[PDB]
Amino acid sequence: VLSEGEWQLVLHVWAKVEADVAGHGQDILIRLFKSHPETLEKYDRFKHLKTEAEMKASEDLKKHGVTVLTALGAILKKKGHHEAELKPLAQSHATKHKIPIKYLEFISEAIIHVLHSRHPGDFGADAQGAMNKALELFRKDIAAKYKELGYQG
Ligand code: HEM
Repeated sequence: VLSEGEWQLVLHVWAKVEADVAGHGQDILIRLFKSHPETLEKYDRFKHLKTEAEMKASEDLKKHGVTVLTALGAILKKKGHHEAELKPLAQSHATKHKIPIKYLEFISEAIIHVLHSRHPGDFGADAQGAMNKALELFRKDIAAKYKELGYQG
């Protein structure tokens, strides 16, 4: 469970993300693909992208990044009270896209990397720790929902 102070640190940096959702989304997905190429090879929609420049130029990838961060932001704003938001996400990701928890760890890493790269003055040790807890809670709760659906991700 996160303290109220921890949630406030999470939402403080998230407001910075929201100043340019598309840009952050692109950077996060590109970082994910670079750091864990196996993730991209799983996304049929995007696996044709060969270079970083191609990734940045893709309107489709940019739109997707906004979809991803919008869903995550909606979850974070509930400060743990996120069952109604998390359930549909677990449903598609367990049964349609088949995304193991390890891949959610990878994207969590990319999120933290990009937030630190862009907002170091608002993303120091304590804020990083809080965001890490928030993403940990997200992954824990989604794993439980995965199992309820019969997926051992
Ligand atoms: C922060 C974690 C994530 C969030 C919030 C998120 C969110 C979303 C949302 C909102 C959608 C569109 C609706 C849906 O199908 O559920 C989506 C689609 C999808 N996600 Fe995720 N996702 C996350 C992580 C991942 C990871 C790590 C992968 C792959 C390694 C992945 C693979 C996919 C795929 C393949 C689609 C379908 C894309 C398409 O063809 O349109 N997701 N995701």
